[PDB]
Amino acid sequence: MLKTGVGVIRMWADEGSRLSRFRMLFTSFVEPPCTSSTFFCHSNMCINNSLVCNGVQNCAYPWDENHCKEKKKAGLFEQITKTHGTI
Amino acid sequence: LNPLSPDIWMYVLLACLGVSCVLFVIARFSPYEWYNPHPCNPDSDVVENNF
Ligand SMILES: *[C@@H]1O[C@H](CO)[C@@H](O)[C@H](O)[C@H]1NC(C)=O
Repeated sequence: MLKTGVGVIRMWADEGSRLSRFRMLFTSFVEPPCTSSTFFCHSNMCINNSLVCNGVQNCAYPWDENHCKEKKKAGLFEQITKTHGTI
Repeated sequence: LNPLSPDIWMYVLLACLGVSCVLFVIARFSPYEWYNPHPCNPDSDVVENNF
């Protein structure tokens, strides 16, 4: 968890080990007093609300990827299909 | 309504209207269900179903 607005990542891999890999994911955050255009993952972070239900988790625990995709409740109505709905 | 699936509650009620329609047709098609509701006095062409 960096303290500045500039972060630099390098990868020194020599001749005999060019198969190594890593996939990082940075996320900008401001220390909270959380306001409008903030979300407050509860871990000393205000993140932008574009990062909420982004599909990809951006905080430590997925507080942003929570309470999303809660489609309507169904039952025997949508079970009327190619298999059950013919019977 | 929880101990039976909503597939089953429809299939009972569809069979409840189903067997009711079959038992109505199969009683008119049968000759044995035709008789007289007046057994006291003899026959005067009073042969009558009940269904
Ligand atoms: C949030 O991030 C977007 C980029 O996805 C940026 O354009 C925007 O200015 C930021 N703030 C708000 C309030 O959307």
